[PDB]
Amino acid sequence: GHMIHKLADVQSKNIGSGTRIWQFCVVLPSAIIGENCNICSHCFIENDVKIGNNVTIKCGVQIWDGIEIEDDVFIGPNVTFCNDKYPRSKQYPKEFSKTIIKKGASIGANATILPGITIGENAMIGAGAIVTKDVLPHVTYYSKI
Amino acid sequence: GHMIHKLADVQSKNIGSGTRIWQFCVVLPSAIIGENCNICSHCFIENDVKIGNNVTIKCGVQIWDGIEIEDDVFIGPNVTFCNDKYPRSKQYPKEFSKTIIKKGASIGANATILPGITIGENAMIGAGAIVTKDVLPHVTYYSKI
Amino acid sequence: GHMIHKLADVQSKNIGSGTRIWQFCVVLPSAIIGENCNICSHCFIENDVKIGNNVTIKCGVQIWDGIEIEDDVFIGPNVTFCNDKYPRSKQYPKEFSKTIIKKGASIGANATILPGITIGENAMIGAGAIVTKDVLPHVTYYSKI
Ligand SMILES: CC(C)(COP(=O)(O)OP(=O)(O)OC[C@H]1O[C@@H](n2cnc3c(N)ncnc32)[C@H](O)[C@@H]1OP(=O)(O)O)[C@@H](O)C(=O)NCCC(=O)NCCSO
Ligand SMILES: CC(C)(COP(=O)(O)OP(=O)(O)OC[C@H]1O[C@@H](n2cnc3c(N)ncnc32)[C@H](O)[C@@H]1OP(=O)(O)O)[C@@H](O)C(=O)NCCC(=O)NCCSO
Ligand SMILES: CC(C)(COP(=O)(O)OP(=O)(O)OC[C@H]1O[C@@H](n2cnc3c(N)ncnc32)[C@H](O)[C@@H]1OP(=O)(O)O)[C@@H](O)C(=O)NCCC(=O)NCCSO
Ligand SMILES: Cc1cn([C@H]2C[C@H](O)[C@@H](COP(=O)(O)OP(=O)(O)O[C@H]3O[C@H](C)[C@H](O)[C@H](N)[C@H]3O)O2)c(=O)[nH]c1=O
Ligand SMILES: Cc1cn([C@H]2C[C@H](O)[C@@H](COP(=O)(O)OP(=O)(O)O[C@H]3O[C@H](C)[C@H](O)[C@H](N)[C@H]3O)O2)c(=O)[nH]c1=O
Ligand SMILES: Cc1cn([C@H]2C[C@H](O)[C@@H](COP(=O)(O)OP(=O)(O)O[C@H]3O[C@H](C)[C@H](O)[C@H](N)[C@H]3O)O2)c(=O)[nH]c1=O
Ligand code: NA
Repeated sequence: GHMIHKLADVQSKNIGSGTRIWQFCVVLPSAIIGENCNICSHCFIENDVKIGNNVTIKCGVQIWDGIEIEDDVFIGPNVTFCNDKYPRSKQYPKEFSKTIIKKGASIGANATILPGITIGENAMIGAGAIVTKDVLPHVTYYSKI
Repeated sequence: GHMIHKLADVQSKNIGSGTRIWQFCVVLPSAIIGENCNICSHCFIENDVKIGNNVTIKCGVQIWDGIEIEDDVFIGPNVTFCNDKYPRSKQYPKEFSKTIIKKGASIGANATILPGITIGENAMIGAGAIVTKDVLPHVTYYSKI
Repeated sequence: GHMIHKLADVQSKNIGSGTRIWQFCVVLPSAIIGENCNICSHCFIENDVKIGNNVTIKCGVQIWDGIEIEDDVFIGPNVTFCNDKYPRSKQYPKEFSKTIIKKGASIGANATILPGITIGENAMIGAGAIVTKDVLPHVTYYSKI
């Protein structure tokens, strides 16, 4: 079985064994979440979303339509994703931009991931980074101060 | 009518037709929100706040006292606003700094807007930007990496 | 007495007189919170956490195991902290990195604080800053654009 906190609103049945979903999360019906994930408090997970096994999503993260997270990924707290490069209110894209975070990658706290991005296997994104270009597998990327 | 999610705490009656306010939002009594807005999950909206029509506020945003959002504005997820330039705990300003986000402007995901800022009509703020100065109408501004 | 909002999940008994904890907060059992604090909506506070007196934590902040906040500190909205410098999903550190935010310091909105950091007494961290090194007492630090 999986653990859905009574204070979460989880509408998806597609949740793997061992997964924990914590307080004040929203998970919409078509989301797919694998086994042994930890979806920490205050997250939002939309419909066209696939999350693999052993994924950690720390607090305050939103996973939009068009985003896939592979197995063993770590997403730091308050990490932000995008599916629309030129957002204008009520101007809905015909197709959302896709992001994929590949197996074992880690995204540091409060990073910002632009739309259409691939982050390669086992990459490490520094805390607070702005990722405007793909990050190669196993690369450590951060936004220099 | 408007749609207030049962899992929101909306204390304002000043909400326009067609507006949606989603799970785990807090809206304090004096907030004014126009028609056909979408206030996504996990937002906080204070009292001295005016939000126009057709405004999109993505998840995880707080709109403080002193902030006005005009019509047709898009605010990306985890965008942060300020009303106090030199904050010190329990040192309450006599007057909060005012921010105005003008008609049709868009603010990218996880941007940070300093206090006292004007963002001009139809401007575009890049994801993750720090906005320390006014942005002119129709300008695209981002914080270079 | 202290004020715990009915829409918060506060599991700690260690909360000082005059403290307010707002909607959609999570506070785990071992957290220590002093007197006259304001823990604004949408915060998460873990177990190995000490927060002093007269502390303001604005919305959307998480205080992890290993973090101490001294008296009279201001933490801006969506400020992010870290306790793991090289995070990998399911690779639990033997010991979390410690952060201390010293008396009277202020952290601007949407700043990112790396693990192992000391922010000195009465320092001021600019909105959106990435703090990768200790900040001396009374220093104003921001990430230049
Ligand atoms: C990116 C990194 C892995 C790099 O660590 P590192 O490779 O040991 O680098 P380092 O020796 O500390 O720093 C090298 C330089 O890069 C800078 N730097 C490191 N991380 C940075 C970041 N996130 N943003 C900007 N600059 C950074 C340092 O200031 C240092 O600069 P100088 O050489 O000018 O002194 C780490 O700093 C980091 O950001 N970790 C993520 C932490 C996190 O977000 N954890 C999740 C939340 S807690 O689970
Ligand atoms: C700012 C922008 C509109 C610019 O798009 P663009 O004008 O097509 O620029 P571009 O050709 O991709 O990039 C030009 C340069 O600016 C850099 N850049 C673009 N956006 C940036 C940003 N947000 N921060 C820092 N640098 C950025 C690029 O890296 C590129 O650098 P080089 O010239 O060195 O390669 C877009 O990148 C962006 O930030 N969009 C907002 C996305 C968002 O937040 N959506 C809301 C959430 S999903 O609804
Ligand atoms: C850091 C600061 C205290 C500095 O204020 P200041 O010392 O009056 O500086 P200033 O005169 O406005 O700016 C000096 C320069 O630093 C830049 N700057 C100021 N704050 C900055 C920031 N946060 N990030 C990047 N650059 C910044 C300005 O753009 C200006 O650049 P130029 O000299 O190139 O014009 C303030 O800008 C700030 O960030 N305050 C925190 C606001 C906040 O987060 N409040 C909490 C939420 S509301 O309670
Ligand atoms: C009990 C409880 C836990 N949680 C979430 C947030 C907690 O940090 C987390 C604890 O689960 P866990 O020990 O499996 O931790 P993880 O989420 O796996 O993260 C820790 O380990 C990582 C490797 C990194 O080091 C990270 N910085 C740590 O926080 O679960 C809630 O959101 N609400 C809760 O009520
Ligand atoms: C069903 C539901 C929706 N919502 C919010 C978050 C959802 O992303 C949003 C869906 O409403 P909508 O289709 O009107 O979307 P908008 O909020 O208008 O945003 C989309 O369109 C923009 C133009 C940009 O492209 C943006 N990146 C998109 O997400 O409503 C909740 O917060 N809780 C919910 O339970
Ligand atoms: C009524 C209510 C308040 N709150 C929180 C968020 C509100 O901004 C805050 C109001 O309490 P307060 O007046 O003691 O304000 P503080 O949290 O102390 O912050 C203000 O004063 C600072 C010095 C800075 O200038 C800051 N930018 C201001 O917001 O309490 C909730 O989260 N939910 C609520 O329902
Ligand atoms: Na943020």
